[PDB]
Amino acid sequence: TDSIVKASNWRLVEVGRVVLIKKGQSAGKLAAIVEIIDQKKVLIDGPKAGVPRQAINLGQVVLTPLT
Amino acid sequence: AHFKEYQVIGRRLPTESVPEPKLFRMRIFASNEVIAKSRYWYFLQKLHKVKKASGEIVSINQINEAHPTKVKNFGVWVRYDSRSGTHNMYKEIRDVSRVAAVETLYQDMAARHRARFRSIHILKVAEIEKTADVKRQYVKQFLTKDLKFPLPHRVQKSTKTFSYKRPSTFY
Amino acid sequence: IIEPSLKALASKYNCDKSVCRKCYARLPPRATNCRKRKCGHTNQLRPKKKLK
Amino acid sequence: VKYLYLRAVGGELAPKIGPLGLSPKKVGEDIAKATKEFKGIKVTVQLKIQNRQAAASVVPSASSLVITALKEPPRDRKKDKNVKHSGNIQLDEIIEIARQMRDKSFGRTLASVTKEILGTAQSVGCRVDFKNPHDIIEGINAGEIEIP
Amino acid sequence: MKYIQTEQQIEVPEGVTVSIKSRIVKVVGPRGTLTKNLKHIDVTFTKVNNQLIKVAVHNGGRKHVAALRTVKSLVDNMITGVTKGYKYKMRYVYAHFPINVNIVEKDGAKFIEVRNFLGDKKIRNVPVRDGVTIEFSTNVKDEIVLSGNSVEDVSQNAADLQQICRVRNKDIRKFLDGIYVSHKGFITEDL
Amino acid sequence: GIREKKAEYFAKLREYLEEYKSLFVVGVDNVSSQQMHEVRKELRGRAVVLMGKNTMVRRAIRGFLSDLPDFEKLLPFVKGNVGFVFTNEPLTEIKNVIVSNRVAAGLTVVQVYDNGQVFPS
RNA sequence: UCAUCUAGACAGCCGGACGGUGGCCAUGGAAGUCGGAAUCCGCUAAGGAGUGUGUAACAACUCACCGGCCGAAUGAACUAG
Ligand SMILES: [Zn+2]
Repeated sequence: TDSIVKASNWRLVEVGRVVLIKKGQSAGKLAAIVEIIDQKKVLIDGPKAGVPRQAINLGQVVLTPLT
Repeated sequence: AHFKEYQVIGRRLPTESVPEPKLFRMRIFASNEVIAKSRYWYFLQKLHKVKKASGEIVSINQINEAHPTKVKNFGVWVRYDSRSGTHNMYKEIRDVSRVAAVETLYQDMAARHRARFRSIHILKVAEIEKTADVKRQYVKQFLTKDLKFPLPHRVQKSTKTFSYKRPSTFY
Repeated sequence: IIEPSLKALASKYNCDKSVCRKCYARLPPRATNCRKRKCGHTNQLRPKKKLK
Repeated sequence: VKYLYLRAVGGELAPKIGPLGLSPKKVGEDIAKATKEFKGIKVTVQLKIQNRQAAASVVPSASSLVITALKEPPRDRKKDKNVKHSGNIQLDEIIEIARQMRDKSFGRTLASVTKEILGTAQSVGCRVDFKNPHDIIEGINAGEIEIP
Repeated sequence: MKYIQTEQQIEVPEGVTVSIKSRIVKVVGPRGTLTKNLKHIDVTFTKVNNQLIKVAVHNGGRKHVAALRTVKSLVDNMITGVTKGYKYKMRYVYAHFPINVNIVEKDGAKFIEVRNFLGDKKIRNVPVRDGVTIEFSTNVKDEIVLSGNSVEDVSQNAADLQQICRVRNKDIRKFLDGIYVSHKGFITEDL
Repeated sequence: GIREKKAEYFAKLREYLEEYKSLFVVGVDNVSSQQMHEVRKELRGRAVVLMGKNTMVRRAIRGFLSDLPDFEKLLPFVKGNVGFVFTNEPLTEIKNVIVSNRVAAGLTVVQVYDNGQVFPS
């Protein structure tokens, strides 16, 4: 037989990851993560939906499965 | 509070024996103009023989960040007073602007050394223009090629006091 | 007399230890701090007193 | 067949070594004194070769001994056991001669090096009228040919 | 300091198969099988190429990345224990009274009994954990061998047999009597 | 300081490669310093013996790779404890001396590089 | 605050750890290791006129130094939450 593990992948944060702004002034639009500041916050930009380029805490966005 | 950076330029009051004093300039992180001018006179009383009654302030101008959407690494040199003595520290912060970097610096010193705003002196803050001059591991960790990491254990705060299913912490 | 090798093997567990000066704990011979909480993990250690 | 080496002040334990070889202590001492004659006043390494009947004594060359001999020394009784600090003239030729005498025995690295080592051996001797021993050895290339 | 990614590797030989659902590890090899619950340690496993498995922790503290190398060593010990096995040799040490060790059966449970340790009338019985086989070795005087797959079970049984022979109310640097483990290794050592 | 000593090593090695066409790679195991010293003295006239950290040497050869390209072939052989003998004498005479001297209970010549050609010998 | 560091660092194994020279005084002896001073060369990749064990003195063993494996940060002293 062959070795079996449960992979348990989830939604890595990196550049090009599409996120949905959960709360704030945008509050429901899509953005793309441009760069990673630190463990808790990232620089995003949402230029089609009208989200200005900004640094934002990761607790205010939800990561989508889109990359 | 939420900090802003100002340049404050001042001088001594002109006398007949010496008109045109030398117009000293300093960069202050402060909440507003009043606190900025107070900190300016505080550091000039630490440096030169002048005080507010004997001098005047010729200009105060807010300096906002040149590229507020570039991610920088800043090295910050700081004096602080502990409970037994005075120490110098160098901390470096990866952040998007100078005022936010010194805000996280003030939070970091208050959290890790119980140092207050009255005890912290900001010697200087400067952007590190080149990588591999970064000397701290906690910021050198985020400079690697294709940095990616997951966020385990998602907790979603609820609006209702009762939930009708067992929640999941998948992200 | 036991045997020389067997005395060495028994003394490995009984005699080649260290003693904490504060709480008398029997410690590994290459240890630097005591493993006990009551002495505060002190580094005051001495060798266990041999015969002869 | 058997060689025994001892450092002996001249003019003279020895018995303990002699008993193994079954050789009279007095006979050995006389032979040694005979050899060390050159400078019994100073300690020196003596080689005794045993033929299973008798032991032949020779003085093996030693840098310290040769250097001490080179420094001119008034004979000392040693009853005084004084410090007897040794002060010496430059004796550049003597040291070069000593290096040549060593003849790179025991593989000294170079003829010049053998001399430099000989100079170092004069930790005890002043080895110069006005200089630290071998201080100028690096500075001056003179006498490199002489050592060879 | 919140190390955001630390990661260890375990090598899987040709004979074994490792099955990891949530944090329950099952290792199956030639000598048998072993299992381990690891739901207390909070890591993540990832099979790379059916002979390599990476174990990782993200955003971990100092204690947490210590536990990562600990759990790597535990699962690697399990793999090498089901491939090569584990063998502990212990020696009997006495001055005057010879230690007489046998195997008895109260209600079919394979007890190891120890008689005449320093001449006492008390009989010391240590139970035997399952999966551990005990052989009184020939051709070396006064030597007992405990073998098995689980290093935990074998070394714990050896330690129980060592601790059951402790001397009371005497200078133990002079009264060195006991049963002490002299060798730890594999059943198929130098394979 | 450390780098300065290191820089000198790089330079001398380059000079040695240029100076002698014949190169002998010698592996030393359990050879005493005294044993080594005697060998050096015997071969002082016709041979140069160089000992160095391998990591240091490999970088040097790569650094000097543009000139003397054939020396690149020596790099696979450099792995393991090694010493470099640079000699005017073409081959056997040097080899015979190295193996014979100081065998006690042991120098061995692992490979020979001469004129861009490698010989197992 | 000092140092080391992909020209290979710190742990762990393995190998060498040498000659002048038993350096000079002093001792019944003390040869790196009872002490007093000096503490320098050669060969070096590297090895102290010695870090300990060590013998009457030796001999012997180990060190701090350099090397193969390892490939990346680590050691000492100090400060304060
Ligand atoms: Zn204690």
